[PDB]
Amino acid sequence: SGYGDYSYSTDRTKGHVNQYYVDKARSRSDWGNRNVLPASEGDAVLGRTAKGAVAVPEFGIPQLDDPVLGFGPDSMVDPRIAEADGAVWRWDAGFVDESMTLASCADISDEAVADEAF
Amino acid sequence: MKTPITEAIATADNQGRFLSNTELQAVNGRYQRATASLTAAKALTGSAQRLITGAAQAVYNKFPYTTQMPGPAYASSAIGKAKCARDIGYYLRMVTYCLVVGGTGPMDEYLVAGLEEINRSFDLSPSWYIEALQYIKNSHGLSGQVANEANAYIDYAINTLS
Amino acid sequence: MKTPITEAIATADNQGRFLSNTELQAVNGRYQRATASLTAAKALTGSAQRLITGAAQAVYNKFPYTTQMPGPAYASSAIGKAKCARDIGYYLRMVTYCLVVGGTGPMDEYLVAGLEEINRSFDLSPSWYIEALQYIKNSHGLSGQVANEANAYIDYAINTLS
Amino acid sequence: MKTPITEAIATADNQGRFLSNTELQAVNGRYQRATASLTAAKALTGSAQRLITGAAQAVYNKFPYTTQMPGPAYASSAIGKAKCARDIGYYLRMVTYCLVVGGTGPMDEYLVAGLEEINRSFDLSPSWYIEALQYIKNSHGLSGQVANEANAYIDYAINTLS
Amino acid sequence: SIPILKYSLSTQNQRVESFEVNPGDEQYRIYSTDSLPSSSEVDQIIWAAYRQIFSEHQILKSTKQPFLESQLRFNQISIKDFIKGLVLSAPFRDLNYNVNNNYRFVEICVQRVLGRDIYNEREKIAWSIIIATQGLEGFIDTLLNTQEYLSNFGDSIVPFQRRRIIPQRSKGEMPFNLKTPRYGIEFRSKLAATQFSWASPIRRFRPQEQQPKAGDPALFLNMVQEMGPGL
Amino acid sequence: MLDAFAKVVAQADARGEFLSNTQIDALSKMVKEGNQRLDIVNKVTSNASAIVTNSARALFAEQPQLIQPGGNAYTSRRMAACLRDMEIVLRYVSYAMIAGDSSVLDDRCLNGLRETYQALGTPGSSVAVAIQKMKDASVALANDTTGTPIGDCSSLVAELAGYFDRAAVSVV
Amino acid sequence: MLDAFAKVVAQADARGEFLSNTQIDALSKMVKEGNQRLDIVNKVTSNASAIVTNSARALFAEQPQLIQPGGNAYTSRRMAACLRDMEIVLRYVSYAMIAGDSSVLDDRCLNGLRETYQALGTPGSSVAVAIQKMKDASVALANDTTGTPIGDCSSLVAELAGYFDRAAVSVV
Amino acid sequence: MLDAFAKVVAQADARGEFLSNTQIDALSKMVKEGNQRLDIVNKVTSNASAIVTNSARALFAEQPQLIQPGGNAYTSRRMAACLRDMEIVLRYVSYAMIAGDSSVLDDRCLNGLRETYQALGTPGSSVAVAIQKMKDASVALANDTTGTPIGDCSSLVAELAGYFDRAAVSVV
Amino acid sequence: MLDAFAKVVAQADARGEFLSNTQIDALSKMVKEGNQRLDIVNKVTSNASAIVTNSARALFAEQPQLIQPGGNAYTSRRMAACLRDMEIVLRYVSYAMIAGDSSVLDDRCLNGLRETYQALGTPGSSVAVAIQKMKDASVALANDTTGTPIGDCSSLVAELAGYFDRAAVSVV
Ligand SMILES: *CC[C@H]1/C(=C/c2[nH]c(/C=C3N=C(/C=C4\NC(=O)C(CC)=C4C)C(C)=C\3CCC(=O)O)c(CCC(=O)O)c2C)NC(=O)[C@@H]1C
Ligand SMILES: *CC[C@H]1/C(=C/c2[nH]c(/C=C3N=C(/C=C4\NC(=O)C(CC)=C4C)C(C)=C\3CCC(=O)O)c(CCC(=O)O)c2C)NC(=O)[C@@H]1C
Ligand SMILES: *CC[C@H]1/C(=C/c2[nH]c(/C=C3N=C(/C=C4\NC(=O)C(CC)=C4C)C(C)=C\3CCC(=O)O)c(CCC(=O)O)c2C)NC(=O)[C@@H]1C
Ligand SMILES: *CC[C@H]1/C(=C/c2[nH]c(/C=C3N=C(/C=C4\NC(=O)C(CC)=C4C)C(C)=C\3CCC(=O)O)c(CCC(=O)O)c2C)NC(=O)[C@@H]1C
Ligand SMILES: *CC[C@H]1/C(=C/c2[nH]c(/C=C3N=C(/C=C4\NC(=O)C(CC)=C4C)C(C)=C\3CCC(=O)O)c(CCC(=O)O)c2C)NC(=O)[C@@H]1C
Ligand SMILES: *CC[C@H]1/C(=C/c2[nH]c(/C=C3N=C(/C=C4\NC(=O)C(CC)=C4C)C(C)=C\3CCC(=O)O)c(CCC(=O)O)c2C)NC(=O)[C@@H]1C
Ligand SMILES: *CC[C@H]1/C(=C/c2[nH]c(/C=C3N=C(/C=C4\NC(=O)C(CC)=C4C)C(C)=C\3CCC(=O)O)c(CCC(=O)O)c2C)NC(=O)[C@@H]1C
Ligand SMILES: C=CC1=C(C)[C@@H](Cc2[nH]c(/C=C3N=C(/C=C4\NC(=O)[C@H](C)[C@H]4CC)C(C)=C\3CCC(=O)O)c(CCC(=O)O)c2C)NC1=O
Ligand SMILES: C=CC1=C(C)[C@@H](Cc2[nH]c(/C=C3N=C(/C=C4\NC(=O)[C@H](C)[C@H]4CC)C(C)=C\3CCC(=O)O)c(CCC(=O)O)c2C)NC1=O
Ligand SMILES: C=CC1=C(C)[C@@H](Cc2[nH]c(/C=C3N=C(/C=C4\NC(=O)[C@H](C)[C@H]4CC)C(C)=C\3CCC(=O)O)c(CCC(=O)O)c2C)NC1=O
Ligand SMILES: C=CC1=C(C)[C@@H](Cc2[nH]c(/C=C3N=C(/C=C4\NC(=O)[C@H](C)[C@H]4CC)C(C)=C\3CCC(=O)O)c(CCC(=O)O)c2C)NC1=O
Repeated sequence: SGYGDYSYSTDRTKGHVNQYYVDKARSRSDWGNRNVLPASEGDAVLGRTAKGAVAVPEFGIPQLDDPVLGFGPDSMVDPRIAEADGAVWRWDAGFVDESMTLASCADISDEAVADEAF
Repeated sequence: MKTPITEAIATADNQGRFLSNTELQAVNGRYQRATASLTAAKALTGSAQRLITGAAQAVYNKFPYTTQMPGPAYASSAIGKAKCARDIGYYLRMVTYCLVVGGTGPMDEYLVAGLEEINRSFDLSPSWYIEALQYIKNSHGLSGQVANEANAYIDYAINTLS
Repeated sequence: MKTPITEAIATADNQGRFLSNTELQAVNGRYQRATASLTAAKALTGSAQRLITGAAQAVYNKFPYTTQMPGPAYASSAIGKAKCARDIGYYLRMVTYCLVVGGTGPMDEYLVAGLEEINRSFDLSPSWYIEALQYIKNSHGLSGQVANEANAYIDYAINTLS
Repeated sequence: MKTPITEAIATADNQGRFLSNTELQAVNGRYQRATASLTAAKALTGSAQRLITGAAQAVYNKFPYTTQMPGPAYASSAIGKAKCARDIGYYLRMVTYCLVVGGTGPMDEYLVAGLEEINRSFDLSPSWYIEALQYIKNSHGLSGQVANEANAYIDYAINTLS
Repeated sequence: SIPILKYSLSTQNQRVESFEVNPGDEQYRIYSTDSLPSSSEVDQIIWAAYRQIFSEHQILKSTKQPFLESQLRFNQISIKDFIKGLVLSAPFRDLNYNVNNNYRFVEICVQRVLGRDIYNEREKIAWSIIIATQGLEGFIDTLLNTQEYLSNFGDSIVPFQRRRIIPQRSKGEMPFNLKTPRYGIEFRSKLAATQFSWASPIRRFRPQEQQPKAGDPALFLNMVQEMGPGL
Repeated sequence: MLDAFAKVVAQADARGEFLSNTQIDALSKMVKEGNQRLDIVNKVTSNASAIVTNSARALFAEQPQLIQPGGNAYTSRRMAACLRDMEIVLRYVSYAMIAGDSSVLDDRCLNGLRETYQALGTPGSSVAVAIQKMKDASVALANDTTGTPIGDCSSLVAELAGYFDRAAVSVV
Repeated sequence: MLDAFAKVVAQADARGEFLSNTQIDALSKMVKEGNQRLDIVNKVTSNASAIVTNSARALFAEQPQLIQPGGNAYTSRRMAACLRDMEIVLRYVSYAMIAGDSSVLDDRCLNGLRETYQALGTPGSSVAVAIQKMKDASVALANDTTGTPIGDCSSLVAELAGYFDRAAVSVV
Repeated sequence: MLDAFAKVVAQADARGEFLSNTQIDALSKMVKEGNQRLDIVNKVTSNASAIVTNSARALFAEQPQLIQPGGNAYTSRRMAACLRDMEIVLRYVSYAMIAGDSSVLDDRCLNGLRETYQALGTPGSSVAVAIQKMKDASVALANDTTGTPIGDCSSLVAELAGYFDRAAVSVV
Repeated sequence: MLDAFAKVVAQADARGEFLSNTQIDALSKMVKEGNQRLDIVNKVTSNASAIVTNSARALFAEQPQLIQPGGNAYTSRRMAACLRDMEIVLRYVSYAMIAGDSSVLDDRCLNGLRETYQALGTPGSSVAVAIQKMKDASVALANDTTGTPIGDCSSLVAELAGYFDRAAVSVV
């Protein structure tokens, strides 16, 4: 069908309904009255994070070349990482909720819950 | 932390007051000083692997009993030498963090809080790390106020170790 | 007071700690800003006698009932006009003190502490002084960051009056 | 509140003691005074719509700049006149509540707590309400100790406004 | 003569000692009179005592006591006597005491004077009896004379929330002014003249809250782009 | 609490990693707009009283159920509580503006605020209205060119609006 | 806390209403029985020790499982706690009697009392028994004609019994 | 808190019972091993530093994910927190050893400890490992015959191991 | 406390005087030596441990009656009290050095110090010796040219020595 191909499914646009109070962000005055915040990093302001900070290149230089000492694939995740980016508050975009995660449901290989179940 | 930014925010929040022109000048003084200390941290990062091994060798030259005395606290075997190089890397990394933050915020958070508890429990003397820090202070090859920015955070760690 | 100097000393004394590189940058930011605010205070000092009478006349033009209504709170007689010019001089003098100190230290010490007690007991409205301060903010004839230094301490007093 | 009843209960509860004959006489003095102040409140309720508009007109006659000066704080337009009559009604209603409670209980929790804040934030002088309360004090048409009961709670509000 | 009944301890941050030689910026500015303050800084000490014991909220003017202040700056009373004057103060006795039972009021007074949370429910139930049988005066005397208050604040330091945040971490414990407001979920529905308990968000036809997309020119807003100084 | 420099420092520490050179340019361009960052908070601080008072005035002009008798702003003390609640948020947003990130805003202003308003019976959606009324009032004031040199500071204005948005959805 | 006058004052304020003349009729007849109201609280106050002691004595004569070993009144300190718990309720009922309504009884005596006894393991039904034993002891004493002029005060006696009933069902 | 004598006293009080003669022999044989009870806590107290330090050293030799960067013992202050957490448990176990029962261990050491480690993100199973590494380090040291008359004290050693087990399952 | 700018501001306020132009040059030349003022306190802060330790070591080499048994430094806690007393004075002298005047030194360090040492039995003349031993240890270190541009800062060195002298005569 080609590259630039129209689909109703992929049309997030108010062209089929004429809601004329909805437009692309444009003026500097638009941040106070109509627009809220980018919902992802592709929609972010040029060269800044989704929250408005300058984007930094995400990775450093590994000190301490060592398999037993030194950071590796076995190292545990420091809890202050999620605190630094603000993912620990429920009003943050990256706030994880584990109550509806697939990981929270019961294993079925476990014989115990299976016989409890049948 | 003890960034100038957080220090200025804490006083104004403790008055329960807005950010006056007092705190803005305190932030401006951090800003016009960062262009000297960020070059210091960039220079210390690239010079790191030389400085770590040089400091570790200077410690063994100053205290040669540390490589010969048997025991878990000494660098007599290979695990002890690896742990010693790891500790010198920790100190240099904290110095580079304090350089780009501005002020001794990271190293009070990571190094000095509970340090002599570690040195007394794991039975290791603080004179070794002083000798290691003196080598880094003497041989980073910096000058101007770049060296002044580096040596302040070096001598802070020397003062807390002594 | 709320000089940057005293603010930096108070935090370090409250840790019970020496003056680190945190507070030295806070002092350095006051130092490299004073060369703009001292010229502002020198300019506001020489322009003072014009600005006082201009602000007092602007208050009477904005609120003409203050010169006609009889009573001790109003500038209907000569003692009231003298006291009004005295009060405008007090506000301008406190602005010039805050300019050379750096930060709103003097005017919290002298003006704003207990001010609405005075305004309620001696029965005088704070809108008159707001109108007087707006004239001084509009007609000091400064520009660049000199005007930025003046207008910060003007608008501080406007905010505490409102 | 500051009813005599609650005042007598608070002292006895603060001793952790029963209601002795001290507090019973304090309650009895409220009881034999209420037959004078309840007639005052009944008379002020029926005379209310006249007194509100009379006080609002007296304020505009005393301060005629309030109807001519443009701005949101003044009674220049219709919404300002409606809000002014609303405020005079609030003051008269609080006086009538204090009349049958006995003592300044309602108006301290409703009017005077945080009133200086409202008058400074919303840019309005307390002399207008003093002028309005003087009209109500002069023209309620009461006499005997009925007028004595009314004027005490009028002058309480005048004292807290000044 | 009815001693106070025993409760068990819990695990809290202040029961353990922090190491922290040379602390960070989460120190809460110990406001002592042994630093010899000026008339400027005694106003800050007075304001911090108002902020700790009263909320940020009753630092209105009908709540301010000019006379404990004038006796504090003449060295007639100490800071501990100033806190005792503020808890037994007259706006505190109708804006925090008449709107609680004895159980919520004791956790208010433990959180704001002792600078720590309760240990469990049994501590609230245990200390609740002193208020009823001795008045607020007896309760605040036996609270201010504990070893816990004297070992931490003494007689000359404004109390504060002791050891709120762990020092690595950003998110710490909720501040006690936000954790316990003036009244709770009880007492509010009919007695504190509060109604409807919740709020659906405000609906409107001009939306004002839409997220910008990836091709909008507002993302590329810019001005004065190149200096082009000289030749 | 953390500022924007200490945040990437905590990221790099919790991974034991030296800061790469590209992160140093990411920090140098935050240093580059230091004066423009300071001008915004200076302009907000100089107008803080008129921001809160005009936003509060416009709130009750369109939501008159709050100041009428029975409302949750019908007192002089509930009204003074409301004005001072608005100043709190304006204070902590300006703290987060010079910090560079919203740690101090999230940490000691917004944490537990929704539960507080639910316990008090305060309508949180009307708080959210007043926060966005302060937001556009401060944004239009931060685009004023009086007393500043000629230039671009639009990305900082979007960053400032983000903090008001974060405080607005945290209270409903 | 509120008394009976402040209660309708709050009613009339929360709808912004002037007090009608009929409500002034309703308040003046409360003023009319002031001496008879004061006469009761006085008789309860001068007999307060014998009320609590005789009611407590008659409670364990018919519920002897409490003072036998293992019971929730088998100590000298649990027993002194029980007597002082009964004095608390007798105190706050007499506070509500001169207030005219049960705000101070509900507010700082009964709020959270059922949960307290459930946390302690105290049987709340036996507290409810002791409260009604104080109730009839104080009611029969408030119908004594010694030291008072001859008249009618029966509606006030029913109002006094209502507070004891409200405290009785509040702790089960 | 209670020791072993006060515990049977509370048992006998809460049913109002005189202590039988057989309970007096049960207490006399606790008196009989008093010197042997004191020797154990004396030997643990004299080696308390080397117990904690060797157990902590052997913990990170086999769980090296804790002291590597990102771990919950990667600081100098989290590490000093860990050593001092181990000394706390060694202190309260030795308190319970001379008390005779685990009231003071359960009451002001273990109550709320699992929830604390869950709130901090500390792995409680690795705390349970370190507690059992202190356990047999102290048990093998309490079976040392230097400085004591030679005799039997094995039941006391099992009682000492029981407290370490109780503290171990209390924190997972 | 006051710095040097706030001191002339208090002088000018307490007679209601505008600041003359000559006082503005007096303040501008204090601004002129700001970097040289900061270098001194930076060099003192970087050597603060070796200042106190070497001065204290040289004090007991020549006054050995203090550390011998019976002396006022014969303990480990009286000795640690002495070292920490010397750090206090070195701290507050450095505070006064960046303040420009000795208000914070006189106000919260030296006020009541002579009476304290008289109440404790501490010999104040030996404190005065140790203060002057720290004085030239810091003065000879502030005339070091390593890490600074070569220039004149001698009047600031005399100002620094004045604070040590003021603290020395305040303690006898
Ligand atoms: C210069 C090398 C000298 C030396 C090193 C050595 N160190 C250890 C053990 C530890 N060192 C630390 C120190 C830190 N850990 C940190 O995370 C930080 C910064 C946040 C510091 C400063 C700690 C906690 C330990 C114990 C855990 C570990 O890392 O293994 C050892 C081993 C000691 C022992 O096994 O008991 C050595 C040998 N010692 C020397 O001999 C060199 C001179
Ligand atoms: C613009 C003039 C308007 C005006 C002035 C007026 N003021 C007063 C009286 C006082 N003003 C003050 C204010 C200060 N005193 C201070 O020392 C300071 C700074 C530290 C301030 C801001 C005080 C204390 C008084 C009372 C004592 C006094 O100075 O006389 C009066 C007299 C009021 C009276 O007599 O009751 C007037 C007339 N009023 C106007 O009408 C002008 C618009
Ligand atoms: C005599 C009329 C004068 C006048 C009135 C005026 N008032 C306002 C605004 C407010 N007034 C209040 C005062 C109260 N509210 C209460 O609930 C109570 C008792 C519990 C009092 C005393 C408040 C809170 C406001 C702001 C909210 C509101 O009611 O609208 C205004 C409007 C001011 C503005 O829009 O900023 C006016 C005009 N002003 C005059 O000019 C008359 C002389
Ligand atoms: C625009 C006004 C809105 C409003 C405000 C309102 N708030 C309260 C009560 C409280 N608000 C807080 C919030 C904070 N306290 C803090 O210390 C901080 C700093 C981080 C915040 C954000 C708290 C704890 C309370 C309860 C304490 C108190 O009583 O003041 C009230 C009620 C006041 C009262 O009932 O006495 C109001 C009215 N409510 C509105 O309707 C507006 C939308
Ligand atoms: C007739 C005796 C009944 C009884 C009483 C009993 N009560 C307790 C314990 C408490 N009672 C309270 C109740 C209050 N405390 C207050 O401050 C107020 C004022 C509003 C009231 C109504 C509380 C808080 C406690 C716990 C505190 C305490 O320990 O005293 C006890 C137990 C005492 C103890 O266990 O040490 C008893 C025995 N119990 C009965 O069996 C009778 C029916
Ligand atoms: C072997 C080390 C293990 C470990 C320890 C660890 N603990 C903490 C933090 C806390 N531990 C407690 C526990 C107690 N506090 C007490 O007062 C008592 C006495 C009854 C006990 C048992 C508490 C309250 C804390 C939080 C307070 C604090 O911050 O210190 C920490 C974290 C310290 C920090 O984050 O700053 C560690 C690392 N963790 C491990 O990984 C080992 C298994
Ligand atoms: C070089 C050591 C000299 C010395 C010191 C010494 N001092 C003390 C006791 C105290 N010193 C102070 C002084 C201060 N306290 C402060 O908070 C401040 C800050 C402004 C100062 C300057 C105080 C209050 C005491 C008493 C409190 C205490 O006991 O520590 C002691 C005695 C300690 C003791 O007896 O336990 C010594 C030995 N004494 C010498 O001989 C040296 C000359
Ligand atoms: C005392 C406290 C204190 C401050 C308030 C700042 C203020 C300040 N800002 C600028 C300098 C500037 N300030 C701004 C900011 C703005 N310009 C605009 O047109 C917009 C309205 C607004 C954006 C938010 C810009 C954009 C520049 C650089 C000029 C440019 O390139 O456009 C300068 C000159 C130095 C420079 O070139 O950077 C100063 C001193 N600095 C301080 O020390
Ligand atoms: C010092 C504290 C103090 C008090 C205790 C009261 C007591 C008091 N009560 C009455 C007066 C009265 N007291 C009562 C009450 C009673 N009569 C009975 O027969 C019943 C046993 C009981 C009902 C509960 C009645 C009914 C009257 C009015 C006489 C009547 O009309 O029957 C009077 C005479 C004044 C009057 O006529 O009202 C006084 C002084 N007043 C006080 O100042
Ligand atoms: C100053 C503090 C203080 C102490 C530490 C104790 C120590 C102590 N223990 C024993 C006496 C004893 N101590 C022990 C204990 C042991 N023996 C062993 O072989 C095991 C290694 C260990 C078991 C845990 C035994 C078993 C006896 C009695 C000897 C026997 O019958 O075997 C005695 C001699 C008195 C007696 O016969 O009971 C003393 C003084 N008493 C004190 O006052
Ligand atoms: C980060 C914290 C911080 C500091 C520590 C200072 C340090 C500092 N000092 C100087 C600059 C200077 N510093 C000194 C001071 C001295 N030179 C000597 O030879 C003596 C040993 C010593 C006297 C006490 C002098 C004298 C100058 C000016 C050079 C001269 O004219 O001689 C400069 C260059 C700028 C200038 O020319 O003034 C800087 C950056 N500034 C800071 O921001």
